[PDB]
Amino acid sequence: IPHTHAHLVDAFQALGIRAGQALMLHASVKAVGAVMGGPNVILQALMDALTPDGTLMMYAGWQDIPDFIDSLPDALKAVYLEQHPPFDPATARAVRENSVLAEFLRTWPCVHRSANPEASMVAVGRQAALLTANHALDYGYGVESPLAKLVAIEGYVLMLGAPLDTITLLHHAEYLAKMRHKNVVRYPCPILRDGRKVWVTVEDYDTGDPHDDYSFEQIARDYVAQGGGTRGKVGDADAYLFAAQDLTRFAVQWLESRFG
Amino acid sequence: IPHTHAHLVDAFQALGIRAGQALMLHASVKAVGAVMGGPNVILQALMDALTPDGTLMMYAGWQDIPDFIDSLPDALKAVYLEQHPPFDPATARAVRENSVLAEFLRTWPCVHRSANPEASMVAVGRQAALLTANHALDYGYGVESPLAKLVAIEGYVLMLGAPLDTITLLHHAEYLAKMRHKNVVRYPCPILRDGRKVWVTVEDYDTGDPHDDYSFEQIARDYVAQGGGTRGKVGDADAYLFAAQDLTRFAVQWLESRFGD
Amino acid sequence: IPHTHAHLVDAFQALGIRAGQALMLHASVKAVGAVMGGPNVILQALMDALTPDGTLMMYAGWQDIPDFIDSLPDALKAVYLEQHPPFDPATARAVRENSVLAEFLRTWPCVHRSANPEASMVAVGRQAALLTANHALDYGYGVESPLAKLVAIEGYVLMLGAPLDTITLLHHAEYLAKMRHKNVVRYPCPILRDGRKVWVTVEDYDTGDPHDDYSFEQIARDYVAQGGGTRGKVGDADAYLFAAQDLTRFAVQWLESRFGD
Amino acid sequence: IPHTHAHLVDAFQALGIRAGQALMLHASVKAVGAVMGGPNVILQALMDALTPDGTLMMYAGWQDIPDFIDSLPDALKAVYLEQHPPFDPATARAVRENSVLAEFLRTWPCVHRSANPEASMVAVGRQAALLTANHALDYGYGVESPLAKLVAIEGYVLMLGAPLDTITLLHHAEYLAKMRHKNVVRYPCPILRDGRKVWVTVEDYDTGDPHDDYSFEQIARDYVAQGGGTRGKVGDADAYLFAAQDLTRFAVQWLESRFGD
Ligand SMILES: CC(C)(COP(=O)(O)OP(=O)(O)OC[C@H]1O[C@@H](n2cnc3c(N)ncnc32)[C@H](O)[C@@H]1OP(=O)(O)O)[C@@H](O)C(=O)NCCC(=O)NCCS
Ligand SMILES: CC(C)(COP(=O)(O)OP(=O)(O)OC[C@H]1O[C@@H](n2cnc3c(N)ncnc32)[C@H](O)[C@@H]1OP(=O)(O)O)[C@@H](O)C(=O)NCCC(=O)NCCS
Ligand SMILES: CC(C)(COP(=O)(O)OP(=O)(O)OC[C@H]1O[C@@H](n2cnc3c(N)ncnc32)[C@H](O)[C@@H]1OP(=O)(O)O)[C@@H](O)C(=O)NCCC(=O)NCCS
Ligand SMILES: CC(C)(COP(=O)(O)OP(=O)(O)OC[C@H]1O[C@@H](n2cnc3c(N)ncnc32)[C@H](O)[C@@H]1OP(=O)(O)O)[C@@H](O)C(=O)NCCC(=O)NCCS
Ligand SMILES: CN[C@@H]1[C@@H](O)[C@@H](O[C@@H]2[C@@H](O)[C@H](O[C@H]3O[C@H]([C@@H](C)NC)CC[C@H]3N)[C@@H](N)C[C@H]2N)OC[C@]1(C)O
Ligand SMILES: CN[C@@H]1[C@@H](O)[C@@H](O[C@@H]2[C@@H](O)[C@H](O[C@H]3O[C@H]([C@@H](C)NC)CC[C@H]3N)[C@@H](N)C[C@H]2N)OC[C@]1(C)O
Ligand SMILES: CN[C@@H]1[C@@H](O)[C@@H](O[C@@H]2[C@@H](O)[C@H](O[C@H]3O[C@H]([C@@H](C)NC)CC[C@H]3N)[C@@H](N)C[C@H]2N)OC[C@]1(C)O
Ligand SMILES: CN[C@@H]1[C@@H](O)[C@@H](O[C@@H]2[C@@H](O)[C@H](O[C@H]3O[C@H]([C@@H](C)NC)CC[C@H]3N)[C@@H](N)C[C@H]2N)OC[C@]1(C)O
Repeated sequence: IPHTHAHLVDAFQALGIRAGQALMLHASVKAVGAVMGGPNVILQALMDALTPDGTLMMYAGWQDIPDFIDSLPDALKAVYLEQHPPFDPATARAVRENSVLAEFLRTWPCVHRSANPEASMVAVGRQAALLTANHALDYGYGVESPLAKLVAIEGYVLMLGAPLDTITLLHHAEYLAKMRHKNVVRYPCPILRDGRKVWVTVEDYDTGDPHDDYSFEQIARDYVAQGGGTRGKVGDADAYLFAAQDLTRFAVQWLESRFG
Repeated sequence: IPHTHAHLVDAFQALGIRAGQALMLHASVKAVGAVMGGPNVILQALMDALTPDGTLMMYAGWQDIPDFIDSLPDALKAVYLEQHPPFDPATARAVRENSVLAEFLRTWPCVHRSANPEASMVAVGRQAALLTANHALDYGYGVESPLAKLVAIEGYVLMLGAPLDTITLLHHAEYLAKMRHKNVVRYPCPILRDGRKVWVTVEDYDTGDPHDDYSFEQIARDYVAQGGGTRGKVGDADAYLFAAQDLTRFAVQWLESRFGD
Repeated sequence: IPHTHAHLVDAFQALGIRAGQALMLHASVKAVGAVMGGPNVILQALMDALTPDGTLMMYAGWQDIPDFIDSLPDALKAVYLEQHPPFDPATARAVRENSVLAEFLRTWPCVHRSANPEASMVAVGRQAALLTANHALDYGYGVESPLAKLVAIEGYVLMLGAPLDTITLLHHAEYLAKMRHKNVVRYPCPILRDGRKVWVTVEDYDTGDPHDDYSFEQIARDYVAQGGGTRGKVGDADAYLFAAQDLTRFAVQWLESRFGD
Repeated sequence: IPHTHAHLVDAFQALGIRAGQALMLHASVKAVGAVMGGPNVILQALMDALTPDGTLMMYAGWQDIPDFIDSLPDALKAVYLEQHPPFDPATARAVRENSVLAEFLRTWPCVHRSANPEASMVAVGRQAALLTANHALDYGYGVESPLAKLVAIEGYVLMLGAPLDTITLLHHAEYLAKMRHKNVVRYPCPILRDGRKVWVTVEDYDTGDPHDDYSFEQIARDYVAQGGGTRGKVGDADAYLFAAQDLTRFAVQWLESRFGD
């Protein structure tokens, strides 16, 4: 029997999902196993556990972001500058490796989407506009980000069969932590400004590689080992539920003690 | 018989105030009528309806801002440049005509205050720091303002016995609207920079008069007439509750249809 | 006896016109008096004094720009939107009040014309393409204007029997000057885009009236009184020759000292 | 015994330097040998050969540009962002490796300086304002640069005992050439905006290393070998005089023939 909407709602509640929470989801559809109605039901069951007074957010990004054009031959780069479409939040597809669930949520009714193309977040619920508002283009995991706001309202992160290395919130901890050196990247990106395409330069800390000798899975496993978070099964998937404030505090101290 | 805290909470909730909302208040204490405990209880009852997870914001400004000194004779202007105190957010009193409630909220525990002297906003609650942060000195009702942020996080405006022409949010609608004519002003203002008094020039759209043949009362009454917002009684006061996003959208379209491209 | 080409060249050189200069001209044909060969000879004599390594520029504008249509009733405005021709730089006639000499220069061999319809400049000579390039539609007397470039390359302004209140360069001084009050306008204009007529909205500082209590004649006469420029006769005309950089610097200071920060 | 002004003027003239030319100089003071009056006389002799109708330009840059701060520990970078002064064209010292002569010319009477900090050019003479005007911050050796204008006005480049690898004009040829790949750099820089320090991001082609398997000395040697330019002695220094137009054309074709796509 495929997992039902009711059984998923109940499993989310048993894990500790409560009405009114703000929750960021990382997921693997395959890890959950067959669901009666497909991945829509995962999202709807989670929303139902949160109720309309809660909020569900996912990292969408932009699957087709042309941030690599400086590596191309000059003639090809010029074609990209002329012909590549800009980031349009109405149509820009979510990064496939962020789970199809992120693309499902991006196209959900009443969804709100943040403006930073590379770091774009999507959310549905009471605080969806708040979480996604005024997402700065530079340092998209920093102070002016949905991650900062998730911490401020004491939200949560749910890992639903997703590897612990994929906790996007830890990029916000990297931003906050006083470390000896962080790598800064500057890359071009087309956006919409006054309804017209404009290429801008985006500045950020490197999010493709760590700034020192560490991994996100290492931080998260250390957090779990010292009693952090709650663990349970949802469908066939191993699930972890973390408080964003405590995990961020732990991760900053973890990074500063080792690399500060 | 003075209105009680409990009855004000009930009246706010009946109007549509809910836990977690971000709310900008315009008020008249006299319109509410006698409250048991005074105007403090109006603020506390509203904060209780919003809960600590909600936010209450008011326009404080600066009662003593010397933005008029260019109109004075040179000798008097010289004294102002030498002797007028700078905007200190810890002490700068709220504009009296913004209601004594704005000054009451400005001095409330855990308050946050925005840095733009003329346009300074004060807020208490979960999003108080967010709303008041990085308030640019130029164009204080524009893109880098608490009003823009209130719209972005889909907050609300509550008129508590206040006239409809006192909706400060409509100055943000003026900023957004593409209009045939706008007045731009530059005026001096003393501020604190690294703990020292410095005189800077602030540039803004004129907020002392409309940019064309309209009034804020016209826009607000037209909004209400077409079903915008909710109306109800709080104490003795007529109250209006507006969604900031919907009101701003309406006002921008209202201005652009009459004076736009 | 009409003034000859040779005598006009000599008069221009005596005034201080030199080979290689970039020169913006304001003129009255009547003030110069009868010229042997007509106004063509005024332009050719000036170009000869400048040599091909110099540049001559005039403000052409567009005599038929329909920037007033927002004031019309909707039915009449609709006809203008459908039927009024767009700004075509090949055919758009210069503003008649800018002197027929501006229209003469607009249709001169090897002329370059800037793209801003209301503020369009025409130029012939070594720096004609440079001066007229990339003239932005918004703020046509501002940073992206031929007037800004004339200042930047330290060109000159020649008043050839033209009243001192017609110095278009002073609109660039207004743009630069930090003043207590500025009027910003938006107006419609049809242009060519990919060979098709398109209506756009242009934003600019108001150039129909000053932004404060001053006149262009007032500024220029003050400049002359303190030793600015050189004066002389060209034909029958009173002539003034100003350095664009020094006049702009003076005018910005003049405006800011009276209406500035 | 030390070289005199009169002999240096003649030596420059013998090379082909003529009245009215626009000339960019690269130099080694040591290569010229002892001059009666010091390096000032090198500059003055060159200006005299060019006459006041000519123009002399050098690449000054900024000796203290902090374009390296991303390589520093984060705590040190924060100090630079707070404490490092901005590029002030009045005081920013020329890059020492650009010759002390560039710093001498930067502080010469009637000098003009372009606004791009890393690529800043200084010039004295009739077209000094033109050459240094509107120098874009991004792609400072490209279309909106003093090198583009030097080509447009048919200027010249003089190597005065300077290595052929130091021909800055060839960075403009790199910009123009359709090459298979060019390296783009983006770096921070403090500048002045409204009299205040502001950190901006500057984008440019890498000028610290070639974009492919070539050197500027290689290009220049090939140019000389096929008859380009003139060569002679000025003091003790080997000198080369190149036409900017022809050298740029040659260098673009050279780069596209070997490294184009
Ligand atoms: C990479 C990762 C997503 C892969 O997990 P996955 O379960 O294999 O992939 P998804 O979650 O996208 O689900 C894919 C399945 O959805 C199924 N599915 C059901 N209905 C579908 C529909 N209408 N359309 C598309 N797919 C559908 C498909 O069967 C698909 O499997 P298939 O394409 O192999 O046939 C996962 O390991 C992971 O890392 N998740 C966390 C990702 C994250 O949050 N990253 C943040 C940035 S580090
Ligand atoms: C102008 C306006 C404030 C006048 O309304 P009001 O009720 O008369 O004035 P206030 O709201 O400031 O309340 C004043 C009353 O508070 C009472 N009060 C109670 N406790 C008080 C205390 N400790 N200290 C001072 N006053 C106190 C006083 O009785 C005072 O009345 P009084 O001074 O005449 O004796 C109102 O009409 C209005 O426009 N409100 C909206 C204002 C706004 O938000 N403007 C935004 C910019 S357009
Ligand atoms: C308004 C102003 C141009 C009037 O001066 P003016 O000498 O009477 O007018 P013009 O310079 O255009 O010369 C007109 C004369 O050129 C003569 N002319 C000679 N050949 C001509 C020809 N082929 N075609 C048309 N006119 C010719 C005509 O006699 C004509 O006079 P007329 O039409 O009355 O018969 C002058 O006072 C002025 O202000 N000049 C500065 C304008 C300016 O630069 N403004 C900038 C924007 S503020
Ligand atoms: C690097 C290079 C400048 C070195 O040449 P150089 O002759 O040794 O150095 P300079 O031209 O700066 O002249 C320095 C000499 O000026 C002399 N001098 C005379 N008066 C002087 C004065 N008031 N102040 C300072 N130096 C003075 C000094 O003797 C000094 O030598 P010293 O400091 O060792 O005692 C030269 O090889 C070169 O490359 N020139 C071209 C540079 C260029 O244009 N680069 C463009 C960017 S690639
Ligand atoms: C497409 N351009 C990407 C850019 O978007 C950027 O995306 C990173 C993205 O690469 C990064 O994912 C990394 O982390 C994932 C997880 C296993 N942590 C190691 C797997 C993919 C791996 N690249 C995300 N955690 C954060 C996201 N901002 O990374 C650098 C880049 C290659 O230029
Ligand atoms: C007593 N008659 C009042 C009338 O004065 C009226 O005055 C205030 C009026 O005083 C107030 O104006 C102030 O605000 C203007 C602007 C500069 N605020 C930033 C400039 C004038 C300044 N006095 C308006 N913003 C709001 C308006 N309601 O209020 C209602 C009323 C009952 O009609
Ligand atoms: C008021 N005195 C008149 C006047 O018409 C005057 O004409 C023009 C005057 O007409 C002209 O203004 C016209 O042009 C303005 C607009 C077309 N751009 C500036 C709007 C007002 C309009 N009258 C001014 N820019 C310059 C002025 N010299 O000439 C002197 C005179 C004939 O005595
Ligand atoms: C201070 N930052 C510099 C930057 O300004 C920039 O400097 C280059 C500079 O590196 C380059 O000069 C190099 O080539 C010359 C070499 C061939 N000597 C004969 C002079 C010394 C050497 N620095 C100049 N031709 C152009 C100049 N823009 O690039 C390198 C850099 C390290 O990022």
